[PDB]
Amino acid sequence: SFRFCLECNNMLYPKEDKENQRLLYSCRNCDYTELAEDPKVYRHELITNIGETAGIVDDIGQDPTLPRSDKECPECHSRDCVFFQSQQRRKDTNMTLFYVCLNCKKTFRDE
Amino acid sequence: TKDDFSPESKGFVENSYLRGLTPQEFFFHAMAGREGLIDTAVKTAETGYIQRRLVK
Amino acid sequence: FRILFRKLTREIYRYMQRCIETDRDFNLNLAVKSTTITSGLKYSLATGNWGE
DNA sequence: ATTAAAAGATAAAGTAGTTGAGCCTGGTCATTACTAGT
DNA sequence: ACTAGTAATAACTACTTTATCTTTTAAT
Ligand SMILES: [Zn+2]
Ligand SMILES: [Zn+2]
Repeated sequence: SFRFCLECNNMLYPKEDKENQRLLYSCRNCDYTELAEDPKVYRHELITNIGETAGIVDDIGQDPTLPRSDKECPECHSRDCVFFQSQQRRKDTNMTLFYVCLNCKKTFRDE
Repeated sequence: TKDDFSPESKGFVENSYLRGLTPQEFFFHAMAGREGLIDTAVKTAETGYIQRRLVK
Repeated sequence: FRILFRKLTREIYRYMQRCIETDRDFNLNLAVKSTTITSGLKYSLATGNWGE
């Protein structure tokens, strides 16, 4: 997530400033700059497990194709819940199950 | 249901020919037979061409 | 039928422009050629080649 | 002593062939605007 | 003053080729 400009609405870029040796977000379309307090700029992970939660919506409770179980909910201890697997299409995706309750409609794993 | 990995849900015919086949088992058997027929049909032409090339 | 109607419209346009450049009056009945549509449909259905 | 010239290695891309044996049956094989006979 | 002949309106695997590269050599 990179910050955007204010008058031309363009994303900014890191740049080094020498008299105060500061990292700043700058725009080339115009002359708008701002201070950058985060050295964290580039992220590239070879193996990730982000996205296993999937796009769960409050309307997932009435899907008839999803299997139904009777697992113990953490907070409301409901006996009605559904379960599925990770949405990620990675080759090495694990088979850990994801459970969603019905009274509170929130997720919980086996951990 | 979704994410079903039981044998009966992935092409296991637990009944015999004498006892008959359930509709799901019938469809899976038909799929397997169609795959076998296609494999034989595509294999015959390649084998014939290979034999002709060897003979020549 | 869309292709055949396009062909018939092109043919009738050619006929009316020829009639105009020859300075004659058409009867609006000899310009239309039902033969192209009939023959195209019959040939396409009889042979199976879906085209002209 | 050091670098312009360039001959040549070769990396990359465009192009081209060719597909198992026989056997039987039926269907088709154009089209229409220009110019001469009576 | 009309009619009918009538002629023109496919992927898989391979080889080959080309331009690119560049390293090489003798020249600046
Ligand atoms: Zn800007
Ligand atoms: Zn719950």
